[PDB]
Amino acid sequence: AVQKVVVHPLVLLSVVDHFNRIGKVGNQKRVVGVLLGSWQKKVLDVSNSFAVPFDEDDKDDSVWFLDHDYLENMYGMFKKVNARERIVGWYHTGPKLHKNDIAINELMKRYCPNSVLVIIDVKPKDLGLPTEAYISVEEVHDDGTPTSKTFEHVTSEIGAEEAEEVGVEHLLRDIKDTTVGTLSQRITNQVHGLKGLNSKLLDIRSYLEKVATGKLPINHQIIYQLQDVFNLLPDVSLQEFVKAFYLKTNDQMVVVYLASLIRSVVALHNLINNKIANRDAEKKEG
Amino acid sequence: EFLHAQEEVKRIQSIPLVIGQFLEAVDQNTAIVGSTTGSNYYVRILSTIDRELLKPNASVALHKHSNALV
Amino acid sequence: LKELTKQYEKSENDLKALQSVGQIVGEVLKQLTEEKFIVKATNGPRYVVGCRRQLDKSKLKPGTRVALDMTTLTIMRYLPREVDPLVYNMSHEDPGNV
Amino acid sequence: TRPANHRQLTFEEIAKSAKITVNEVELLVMKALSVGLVKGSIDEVDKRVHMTWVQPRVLDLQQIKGMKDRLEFWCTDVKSMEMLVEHQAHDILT
Amino acid sequence: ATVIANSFMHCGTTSDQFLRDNLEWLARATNWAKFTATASLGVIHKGHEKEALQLMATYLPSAYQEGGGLYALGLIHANHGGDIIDYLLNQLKNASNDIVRHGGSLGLGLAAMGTARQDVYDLLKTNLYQDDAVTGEAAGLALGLVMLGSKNAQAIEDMVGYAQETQHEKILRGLAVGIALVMYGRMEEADALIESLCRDKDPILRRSGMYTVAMAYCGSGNNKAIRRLLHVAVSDVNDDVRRAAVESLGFILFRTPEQCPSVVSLLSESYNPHVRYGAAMALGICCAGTGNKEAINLLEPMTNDPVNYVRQGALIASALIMIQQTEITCPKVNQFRQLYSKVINDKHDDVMAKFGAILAQ
Amino acid sequence: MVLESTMVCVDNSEYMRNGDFLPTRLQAQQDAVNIVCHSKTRSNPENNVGLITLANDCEVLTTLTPDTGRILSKLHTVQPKGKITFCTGIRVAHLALKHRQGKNHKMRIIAFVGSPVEDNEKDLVKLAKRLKKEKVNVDIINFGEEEVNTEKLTAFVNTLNGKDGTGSHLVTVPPGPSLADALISSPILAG
Amino acid sequence: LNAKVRLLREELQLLQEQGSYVGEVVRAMDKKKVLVKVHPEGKFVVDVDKN
Amino acid sequence: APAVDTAEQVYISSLALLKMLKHGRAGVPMEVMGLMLGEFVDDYTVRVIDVFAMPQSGTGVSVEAVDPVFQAKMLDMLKQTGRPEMVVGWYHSHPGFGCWLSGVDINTQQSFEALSERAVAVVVDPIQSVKGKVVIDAFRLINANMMVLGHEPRQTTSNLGHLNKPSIQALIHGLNRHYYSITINYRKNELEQKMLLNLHKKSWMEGLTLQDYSEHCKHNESVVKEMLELAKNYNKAVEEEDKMTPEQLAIKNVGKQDPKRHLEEHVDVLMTSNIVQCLAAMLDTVVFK
Ligand SMILES: [Zn+2]
Repeated sequence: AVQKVVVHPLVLLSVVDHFNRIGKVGNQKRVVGVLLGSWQKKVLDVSNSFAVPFDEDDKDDSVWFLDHDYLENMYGMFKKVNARERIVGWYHTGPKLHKNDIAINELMKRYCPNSVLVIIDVKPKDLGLPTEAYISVEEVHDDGTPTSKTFEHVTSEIGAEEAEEVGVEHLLRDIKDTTVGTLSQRITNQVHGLKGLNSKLLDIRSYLEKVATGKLPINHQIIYQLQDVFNLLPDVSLQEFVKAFYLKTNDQMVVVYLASLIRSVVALHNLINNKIANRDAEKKEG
Repeated sequence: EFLHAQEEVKRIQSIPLVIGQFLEAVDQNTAIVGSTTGSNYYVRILSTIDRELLKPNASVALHKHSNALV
Repeated sequence: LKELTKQYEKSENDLKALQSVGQIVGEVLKQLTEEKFIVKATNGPRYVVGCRRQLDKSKLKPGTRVALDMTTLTIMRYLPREVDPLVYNMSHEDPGNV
Repeated sequence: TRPANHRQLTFEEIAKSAKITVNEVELLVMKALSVGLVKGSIDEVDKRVHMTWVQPRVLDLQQIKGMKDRLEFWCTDVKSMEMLVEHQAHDILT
Repeated sequence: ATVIANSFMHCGTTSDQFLRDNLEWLARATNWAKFTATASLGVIHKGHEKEALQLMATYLPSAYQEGGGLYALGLIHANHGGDIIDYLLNQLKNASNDIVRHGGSLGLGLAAMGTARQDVYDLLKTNLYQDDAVTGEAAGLALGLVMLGSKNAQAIEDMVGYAQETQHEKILRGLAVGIALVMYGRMEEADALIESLCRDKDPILRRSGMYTVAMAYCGSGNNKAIRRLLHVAVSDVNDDVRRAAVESLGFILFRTPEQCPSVVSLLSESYNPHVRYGAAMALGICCAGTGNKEAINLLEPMTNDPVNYVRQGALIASALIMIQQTEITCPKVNQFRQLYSKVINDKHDDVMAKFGAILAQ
Repeated sequence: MVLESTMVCVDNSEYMRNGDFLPTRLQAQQDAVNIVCHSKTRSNPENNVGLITLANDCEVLTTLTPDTGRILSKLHTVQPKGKITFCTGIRVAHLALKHRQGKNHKMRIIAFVGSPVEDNEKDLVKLAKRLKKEKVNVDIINFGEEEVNTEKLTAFVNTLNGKDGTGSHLVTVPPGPSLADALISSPILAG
Repeated sequence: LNAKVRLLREELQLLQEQGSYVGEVVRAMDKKKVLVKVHPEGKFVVDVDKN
Repeated sequence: APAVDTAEQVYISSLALLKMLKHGRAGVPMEVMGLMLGEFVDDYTVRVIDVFAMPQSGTGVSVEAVDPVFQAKMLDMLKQTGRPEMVVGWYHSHPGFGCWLSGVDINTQQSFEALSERAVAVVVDPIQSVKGKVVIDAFRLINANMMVLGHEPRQTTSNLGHLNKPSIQALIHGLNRHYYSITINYRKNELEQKMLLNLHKKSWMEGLTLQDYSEHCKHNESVVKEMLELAKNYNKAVEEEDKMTPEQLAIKNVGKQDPKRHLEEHVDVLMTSNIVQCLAAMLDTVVFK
């Protein structure tokens, strides 16, 4: 198991390039490539990637071609350029997995047994996290259900090593937000959080509707986990907490009040100092 | 810009940083610190730094490449 | 083919080896904060350096040898105390077993 | 079956459901909480067993239908408070 | 600069004694500057008319030089080509598809400025569709000028459609102004290019959107537009658009030179020197010929500005407003003149400051 | 000499394991490809041949390559442990063919049909129709137990290139003791 | 605020310029040359700025 | 006489800069090099889209380091994926040395220029370009036969002094004397900035987490204590109000001290931390039951 697949900025900026390379002329769906990177305790580091000629057909959803020699030869070159990278998985920008993913993943299992596919939604630019990392597991589904290939999910997180970090920071250099936050940006951080929590809760509702209307299979698992989240709610109405909330809300207001007063006396002092300044210069003009 | 400006200045005190001794002072925002490397360098003084902690033996830190009192 | 394989695999490690760089061996001498130290190269300036994330904050106590990166100047791993017969003290004179 | 908020369970209600005398509802919860089927706490002055769950159960169409209807309410409130913040702080929101 | 400086000092005067007198030095400039010199002759014979057609061929009968003469011919018959257009149309078509085409389109565009003539416009388009970089920068302007104030729906759709479909930034630079003049003076009529362009990511088109505010709202200091335009000069990031923001004010406030020396009085000290530059050019265009002495005093401290291009615009902006005014009329005119002399005669100023100095003279 | 890329499709299904041919079917395919792959490179040194297994999946074991060593070496451990799917095999062979590194070589495909093909007659003809439009010549040769000269297969070759077509042969090998000699006599030297 | 940023932005630029050596001037040598002794290295016949 | 107008730009794609910086820091103690893939869109613009590292070799950064077999094959394989670009130049790092070309580098540049008169050469110091600044100057040999005419042979243009001024740490290693710099401008476009913005982007969960109250109360208590001592000085600093040229008093006591800078500066921190924390507290009380 891979606890995390940290996708470095360079990969998602080559995939974007890879999507543009083709889609610009050969209008096509997902662009497939290989993902190189160094291993860690359990967190797979994605540090680079390259494209692999990939052609598919909407018919039979298994007439594809992921070149072997191009994949083999490319990596033959890259291990020369840098030797800390081993093939570790593949990437496709088609937002929704295909029926061809399992079979192709079996191929990339021929180059790295613990192969993780990272879906980069190059086209969308939205709430965030444009990478979704998947593994391959074949289990008996403990709870008495057919076996199958399936793609298990692995937590994805986007990070940066020092070198790319310097390039990225300059690369934006026109839309970066101040790190301090300030009251303006902190609040926007919350209207943003509220929008997400609603958005995540709405994806949950649609699925629950789907299972409710039958259109989807009752997982029987992860379904009650959502029931776990439904019991972990706070129940604020409790009196003993209601008292304890006013105390801390009151504990803070007396600091914003002291903060407010200091900013006021300073304000008046600054007007009195200024009223003297222009007045004194007023008389001194004569 | 001001917040970026302060952040950019705050970036100057990033690590790594060579260590040198505050030999003397020439004037406001400048110094005659002498690096641990073995050579004494006429460097600049970061404003945020306090001119009251620059005692004339102070083991101050100098920017690694630009070699300025930071 | 079996003989070629074991040597070839060792050669592949050597190709990685050519890539690997050296670490400027040094000693720590103070801990200003949780992310800053004052490290001295064996014959080198005293660079203010941090410690790699996968390092023990503690283990690096004054006197703890480290081998910082040659460009970042960030410590990358502790090392045992140097041992040499540079000692001027009879202490090493084993009594011998009598 | 609790209404969630009233997660406490009066000794009488537990003893009546299982037709077990009040002296042993005290130990029944003692077990069920011992294996790991609950993460609550037991009171005796009032003898209401405060309940907090970490052991979920399999679901059902009606259970899921019911579980989704509650969640539609939850997103309704989460949406309402979002509007009451974005609208309120439009000038500062920047 | 000196080749362009004298053009002013003899614009519409036919007194090219200086170029005739100093001849070897005139040849010390080669390549493009040869194109300016050949053009400089045209401005000197500004408003010469019938004698010019032979006149141009006599002095300057070299791809650059011939390209310059054809551009030079247009300046003489500027706004009034009449017959010269037909010759220019024929000559532009028969060209090396190089600088000569660049000068050719600019000359033809200048000659039939506002004629809206379809025949000229079709040829100008073909050169633009040639996509020869240097050709574009002139075909674009020539395309705009010929369609000046025509609101031609085909031209605006066509002109822009090239913008987000062409490399060769240079071709955009002509097209940026080129589609700017197509909306000259409508003042409400489109107001869509002003909003559509200002949203495009390509910074060159944005500038063309900002300029289109200037050419489409010239004179009537619409407080709505001036708020639309100052905004971009304070918030937008691509500095070039910022300059075309602050500078573009002047065109729309030029009918009331009183307000304008106050609006930019604080823009003109902004942290990015580009916005400072826009202040000077804004002050210059704003105050066409008035010796306001209020716009001037704003440019007085600027002329010492550390940046080189901020200084350059400062002198040009000062010189632009201080034209035909004696020390009695404005009490700084004689003060700046020795400053222009000092900047030019200095040796350790950047060439860019000097270019303002020479042009200012 | 005819510049052509031979994308040989070798069967590896389970039925490919029963040796109606003397030693075994696989060696027959393994011997057969030895000649077809060698036949093409000898005919033209600029040629290239790749192989696609066709059972249980459409694996592309060796992409289109000129060097015959890789094709031969990859043949080994072909492990005939699947079920043939000829509906998709030709497509993947053609779709991989479309990635011809050189764009000049003519198209020629050799399919090793050695198992009963469970494909709708309509589907096979439509696959043939797509091949006709894109000008690819494919040769079909049958091995081991199978409905002799399957009507579905035979219709495939006929519509492959008819009306005085190139004649991409449906060379039917005589079941029973016979080497690739039949496979080499007719198809290999003339396809 | 502008005047404050200008101070901060200017200090960022000036603060990237490499610090200068300090060496004892052994003796003047002409009018545009002055022998100096940089601390770690040896003699140097340097020029002099125009200021 | 053609001329590289100073307006001429070497457009560096958002991909190249990260990849060129990555290679440089990959072998930072030594010097790395690779060919850059781009197009000569016209005279006044040299556009570089992708870069591919040429494997480090003992030769260093020299013509010999350019392995013809590696480059011919790599180009051939990048043509299939959809990048049929032409070799537009070469780049090599300079571990801390600066953005200049040494004698040996010049000989390389002259070779590349042999194939096309516009093959731009860049640098990329992975040690200096350690913060927001990226030290990467582009360079094209100024053929020595043009000493009769004007070096940096530019023409009508005005972006020569913009975006840079001749750097001193390079002017000494031969500039406007054998190598001239070409303005470097990055072709970042939307759909690429958005994907890079995710580098440090937080998430939905962030902004609703309430901090922790144990260290929040300690922090609130800590800052209020520190501001208190700063009020004591504010009283002493004001209640002094010494009038011996007070305008001079306000300038002889400037050390970033009591009056305001260590004053409400803390008020903003103290008040921002509480307001955000409180607003998060009340939002959670509404959203979560
Ligand atoms: Zn070099």
